[PDB]
Amino acid sequence: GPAMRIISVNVNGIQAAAERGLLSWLQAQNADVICLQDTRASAFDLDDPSFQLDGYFLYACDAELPEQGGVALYSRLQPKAVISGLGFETADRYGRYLQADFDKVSIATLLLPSGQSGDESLNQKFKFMDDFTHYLSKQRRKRREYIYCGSLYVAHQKMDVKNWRECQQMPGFLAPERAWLDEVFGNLGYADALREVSREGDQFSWWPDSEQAEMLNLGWRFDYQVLTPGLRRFVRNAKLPRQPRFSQHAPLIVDYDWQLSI
Amino acid sequence: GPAMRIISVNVNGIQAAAERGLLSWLQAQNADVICLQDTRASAFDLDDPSFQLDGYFLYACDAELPEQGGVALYSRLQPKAVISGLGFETADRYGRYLQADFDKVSIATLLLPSGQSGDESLNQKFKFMDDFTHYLSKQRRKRREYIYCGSLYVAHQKMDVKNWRECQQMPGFLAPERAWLDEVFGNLGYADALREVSREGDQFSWWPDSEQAEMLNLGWRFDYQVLTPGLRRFVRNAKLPRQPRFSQHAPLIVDYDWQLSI
Amino acid sequence: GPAMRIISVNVNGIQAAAERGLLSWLQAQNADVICLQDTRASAFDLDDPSFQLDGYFLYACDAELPEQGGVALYSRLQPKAVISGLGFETADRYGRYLQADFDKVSIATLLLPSGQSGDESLNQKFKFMDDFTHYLSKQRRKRREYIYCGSLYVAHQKMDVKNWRECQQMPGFLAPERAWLDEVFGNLGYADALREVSREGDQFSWWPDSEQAEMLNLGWRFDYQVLTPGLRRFVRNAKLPRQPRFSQHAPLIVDYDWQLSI
Amino acid sequence: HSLQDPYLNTLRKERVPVSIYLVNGIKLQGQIESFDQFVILLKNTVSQMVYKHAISTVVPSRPVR
Amino acid sequence: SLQDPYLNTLRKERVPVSIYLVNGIKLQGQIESFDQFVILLKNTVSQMVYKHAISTVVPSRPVRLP
Amino acid sequence: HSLQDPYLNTLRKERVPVSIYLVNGIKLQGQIESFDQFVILLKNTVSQMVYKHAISTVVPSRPVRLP
Amino acid sequence: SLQDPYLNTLRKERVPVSIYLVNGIKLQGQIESFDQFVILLKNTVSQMVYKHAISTVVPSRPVRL
Amino acid sequence: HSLQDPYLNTLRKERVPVSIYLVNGIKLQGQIESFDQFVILLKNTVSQMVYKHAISTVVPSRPVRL
Amino acid sequence: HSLQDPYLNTLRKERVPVSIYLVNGIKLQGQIESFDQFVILLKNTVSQMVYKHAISTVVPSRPVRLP
Amino acid sequence: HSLQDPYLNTLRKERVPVSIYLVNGIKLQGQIESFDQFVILLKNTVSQMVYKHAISTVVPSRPVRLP
Amino acid sequence: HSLQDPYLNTLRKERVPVSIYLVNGIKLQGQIESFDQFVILLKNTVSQMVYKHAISTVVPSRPVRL
Amino acid sequence: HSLQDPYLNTLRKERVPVSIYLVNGIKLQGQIESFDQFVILLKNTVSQMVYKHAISTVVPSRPVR
Amino acid sequence: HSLQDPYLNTLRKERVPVSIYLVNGIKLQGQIESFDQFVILLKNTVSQMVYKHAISTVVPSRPVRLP
Amino acid sequence: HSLQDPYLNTLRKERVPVSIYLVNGIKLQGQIESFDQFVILLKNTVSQMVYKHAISTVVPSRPVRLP
Amino acid sequence: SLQDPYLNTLRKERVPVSIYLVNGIKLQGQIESFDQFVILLKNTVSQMVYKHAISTVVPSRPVRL
RNA sequence: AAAAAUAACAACAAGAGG
RNA sequence: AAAAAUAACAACAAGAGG
Repeated sequence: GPAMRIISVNVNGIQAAAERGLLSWLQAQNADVICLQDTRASAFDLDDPSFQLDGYFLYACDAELPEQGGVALYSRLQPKAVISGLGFETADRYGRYLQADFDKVSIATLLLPSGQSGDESLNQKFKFMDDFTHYLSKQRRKRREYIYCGSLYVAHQKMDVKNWRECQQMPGFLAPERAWLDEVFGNLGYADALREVSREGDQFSWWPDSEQAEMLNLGWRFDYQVLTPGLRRFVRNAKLPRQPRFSQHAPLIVDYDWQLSI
Repeated sequence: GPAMRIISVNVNGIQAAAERGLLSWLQAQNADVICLQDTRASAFDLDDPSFQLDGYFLYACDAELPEQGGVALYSRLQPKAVISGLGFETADRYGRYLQADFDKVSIATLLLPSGQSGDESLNQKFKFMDDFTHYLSKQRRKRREYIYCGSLYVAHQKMDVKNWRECQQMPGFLAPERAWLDEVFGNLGYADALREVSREGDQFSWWPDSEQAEMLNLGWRFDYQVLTPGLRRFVRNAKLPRQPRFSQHAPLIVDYDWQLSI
Repeated sequence: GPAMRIISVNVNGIQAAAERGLLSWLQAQNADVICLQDTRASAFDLDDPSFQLDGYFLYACDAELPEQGGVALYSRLQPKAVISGLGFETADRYGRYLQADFDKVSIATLLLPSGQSGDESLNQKFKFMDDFTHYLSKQRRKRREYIYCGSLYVAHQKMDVKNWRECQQMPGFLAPERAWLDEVFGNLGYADALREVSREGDQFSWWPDSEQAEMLNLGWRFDYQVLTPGLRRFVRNAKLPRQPRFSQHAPLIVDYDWQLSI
Repeated sequence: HSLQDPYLNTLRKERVPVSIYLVNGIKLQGQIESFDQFVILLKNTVSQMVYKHAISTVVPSRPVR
Repeated sequence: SLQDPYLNTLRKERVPVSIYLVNGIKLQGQIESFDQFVILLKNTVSQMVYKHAISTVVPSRPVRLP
Repeated sequence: HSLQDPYLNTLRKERVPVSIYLVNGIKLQGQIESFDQFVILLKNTVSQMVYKHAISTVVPSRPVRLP
Repeated sequence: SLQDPYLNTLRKERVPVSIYLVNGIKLQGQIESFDQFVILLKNTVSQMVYKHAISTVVPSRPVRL
Repeated sequence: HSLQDPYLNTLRKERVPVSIYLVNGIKLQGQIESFDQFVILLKNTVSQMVYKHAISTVVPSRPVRL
Repeated sequence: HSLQDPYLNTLRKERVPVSIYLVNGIKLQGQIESFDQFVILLKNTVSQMVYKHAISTVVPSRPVRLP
Repeated sequence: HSLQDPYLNTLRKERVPVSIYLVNGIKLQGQIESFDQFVILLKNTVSQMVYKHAISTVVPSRPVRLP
Repeated sequence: HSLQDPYLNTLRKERVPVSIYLVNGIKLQGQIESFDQFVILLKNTVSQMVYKHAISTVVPSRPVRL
Repeated sequence: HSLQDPYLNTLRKERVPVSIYLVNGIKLQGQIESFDQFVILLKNTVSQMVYKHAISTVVPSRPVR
Repeated sequence: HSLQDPYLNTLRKERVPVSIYLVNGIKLQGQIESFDQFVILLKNTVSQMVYKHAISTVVPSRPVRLP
Repeated sequence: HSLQDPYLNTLRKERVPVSIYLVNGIKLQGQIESFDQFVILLKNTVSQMVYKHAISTVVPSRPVRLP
Repeated sequence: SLQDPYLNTLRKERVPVSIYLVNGIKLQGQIESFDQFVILLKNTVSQMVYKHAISTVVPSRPVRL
């Protein structure tokens, strides 16, 4: 009956996930929209016909410095609209937002600058999140019920990390940034699909490149499905698998109990 | 034929307004129930015969600390009952609600905290606002009619402020404050007793104490008479006099087509 | 003072009620708006001068097949507008709605399929009830006041039937039907006219053709005047005169304190 | 131009009830009496003129032509 | 063209009209005079209602067209 | 043709206070200083050009008649 | 121009369109025939949509020009 | 033709920051840089093209003379 | 007529992902396929028609050449 | 009984405003003036009597201290 | 019984109208004729036998005192 | 128990149509055949035992005594 | 207790199926077999003990007599 | 008098899972753990007490009678 | 009896209780003390409850006699 | 069958009809 | 501050207050 499967994956490079077997998993998982963050490729690179998945439509927004950003979105039917970027220069120069637009719901892939190459990129992350909060101040009045597939690189509360005592100063668990995302996704009333099915942690989506971190397991839960509160009570299923993971991150598989249509 | 007048002037301390000639004006306005908010006086201060208007009964509700709230109610004929306090803590403790139960209608007198001092008052205001919405969810089942003559300290539309572009950030016109009155008047079905007869602009109920803002008439509108849906066809003449003001506020004189009875 | 009288007799054919004495009764009742449901006569059969009450304007909306619906409205004052149709298919085609728009109020007449002709009639009744709940949800944002003089064929409460335990399985007292009238009257805020001035028991609007079911007053209450909340205080009288009846149904005569205008 | 007047004259001759939606969402409803280059006029109970530059659509109540 | 004879017939008989604008607003008065472009009417002050903002013009008494 | 230019030019040369109501209900107070057959200019703090194809009515606060 | 050959191609092979009005109301159907001033739409009853209420014309199946 | 052409050329010469208001209430700050009979180019952080039939009023911030 | 069409041509040749705001405030992103004296077309997933007399503003997200 | 009399009489003497909840959930707010074995008078604006078999609870509006 | 009886007796021998609120919310307004330890007889169009285990409150129309 | 006894005895021995209004709002109308403490019997087509601790009021429908 | 004991005993000797009505209005159907001053035993598929403080009426299904 | 306490002791000994019904019409399952003259206790997960004045009925879940 | 030692052992060990009334409403607090007709309940204010309004007493933790 | 009228939402990919 | 009264929900683990 009802099935709306969207899956958010942070491949950290399409050329990097092309060697592991991303596409043979995406074809098999039977998802209605596949959102991709950090595609790290130009547009005519995805004009190469090896990249498209069978039976789906591909859309992608490019970065200018191509390895820094760029997002993409796979959808089974062609949407009513494909809009790209928000309209400001720290989201259009590096291409971190791409929104397919259907009827009664729209699916937007969202990406943030990392903050892991110095304090200047952390200040870039705070500036982008500031303009994103000013964007949601304009978006809190529409009726298009929004689903943001987003890599925020910030865990919300305490049980979405392990060993947070050392992790207070790493990028991802900053106390003003935690308190401010509590201020944003509080009063504005948005939600996530993960918390509707499990109010306990131990489910994660980011790891460093070291097996020293792997037999000890320090975790970071990043990838969100930001849900406007009309779809707060309509999360069908949500699962985070850390076994066939295609990069430093893990996929996020969310079923919603609607019928996506045009 | 039948007529009933209700006046809901805010006094900013009934002691500092009684020196300015409040009671001698209210004696000569021929009113059936006179609503007074922000009394700033105790239970024995309104027992003194300076405030006893003849031909009226005086009921009051004082705060624990008598400087923060305090709300009074004069009446032509004796009520069936007089109760106080909404039941939650930020309403009864500070003397902010007094309800006079008559035969089929009941006239209540409400005072919201202003939220213009600081965040300690603004958070207090928001908790009064949403707990008041929660109380008003419980009065949708009863068979009484209500007139909440409130000094709500929130202006509703762009007509109720002068130069609304400069007032979106000042407390009194915030977006979670306008959405509260868009929910009380829109979704709960309550009516604004001045909007039912006259939708002319420049009907302002409040001014800052500076002289330039009071002869250039850049004032806001804070005082409303919130009406149950059974009374939105009884308002004849809602009028906001501008000149004989006994505080920063203006009186709100609403004439109805009702017969008040015990 | 200002008065208004409104009659909502279901006739089961205006021809049969006319030969049984309907018009000679309705001329001698002195009402401002007469509402008739199940006219069972085309609009070419109504402007025949047998049906004109003197001094009343006649407006009628027939069914397409002239035996299954058809609804008439006599009116003393000529309305500002006379519209028909609710917008969905099971009213626009079978002629189950007419509306006369006046100055501040607008009086409309409404028929429902009984659901006692067959199971497909019960499916039709459920479709009509659901999209008519959709229409009342659409009308909540409007500014006029409505007097829906309906023959809903749904008994609301246990008071509205004799021997309610025997009637749970029969259509007219099913659980979705009573849930519908507990949604419209309880939750949507609309008032019932006969319940505002009399809450006595044995007042019924329909009797089956058994004489045994008529001498023991085995009735059902199906005729209603649904009112918007801005009119629930204007009702003075509401009676169902049991004996002088001109169909299976009884006439429903309601006296309002409203002064109907042009 | 060449399609407007046969359509309005077909609605006028058979007295077909039309539902004129305006450009603000107000569904006027009645019979067409006459029309010209700029104004149509319709009757429900009182005959009123309706400018054609405020008409969104014209919806008949039964299919014609 | 019934535009101009209809408006003249409202003007000579001096019928109280109600003019519904393109935003729901009505304006009641009497048609004093008119051009091909504007319409001057009087209820309290003389007022120049443009025709590109009129949706309907309804008369309060029923009129006859010549 | 012959019935808006006396009205606008009479509200010029007598310098009445006008209120121009737009086709979205907005009210603009001022006085009519100049006009072609396409725009109206009005003044209270800064001279603005209101286009005529978004003016719904022109209502003067004092009564006037055309010569 | 470019308007009229587009609408002629849209009305020949009978594309299910959604016409979006200037106030936002969408109206679906097939374009029967048009002229300089109106567009006559048809799915269940032929309605005379004025062009000066039409903001956009949206065909579902992408057509050649 | 005879009064909006000087009044818009005297705002594209002196580059007064104008505040051009749409017909649905939306305010637009910018500088007028070009205008024909139909459109007006409004320059700001991006330079856009506004049609005249969507404009209700054209206000400047500081007062200018024809 | 003398300044609109070179602006839309300069938007037409380079694939500038322009945005068109309508007179009710609806934002339509896309590219300009072709236009004529009354209508602009819109290139996105499904090719749209849009009349000029409902268009409020044409804004490019790219700073491009002036005519 | 034993805790009964001391409580009501102290609410009577110090003029504490009570909120008697009857067994329907009706809140009768007022002020205990006198009481026998069976009924309690309260005085809000008209002095009424209240049977104890129809009372569920008495809640004061400020604390009271019992020996 | 010390304060049960003189209140109803002052309501009784002065013939002042009273309002009896029952335990489900029904009000019954009329006069008190006589009463028992268990029973009040109310007076209106017909007399009533109010059992006083269903009575909740008693509100006189004009106030009395013992 | 000193003035309910002649009242119920008078309503019984004159055989009037009474109505017993119960605590939960139900009226039961019929005629009293016998009266006792803890129990009244209401006689109709069936004869039922109403308890006295579920009666709010007892009323005759026409004026008696 | 001058009549309820003969009424219930005559109602149990004749094995009458009866309807107990509770004071909140729950019609219990069954057949009364044994009864106290306080409780009444109701035989059905189970054997319930109903209390007399929660009974409004006891209604038989056929008319019964008194000795 | 004498038929309530043997029945209630009889469901006390064999530890039957009963359902108590309150006069507001709600149910409370559980094992009876102790009782006396004015309150019947009910051992679910927690050990609560239930007044008899507010027990509507007492029903077993399997047919056992009284000796 | 049973209620007297059970409420004594519910009092002295400061057991938080949830008390459910015959109307269906829930009260919460510690017991202060009790008497043949009343229970006094402590929380935000010293409150009186009548035994004839309590249906059930539900403790927070397991208590024993 | 319609707010004698919001000194003005840097803009609701659009309410089968606000 | 309370429906001049639902011929009656084989039963709302309970509406910090209808």
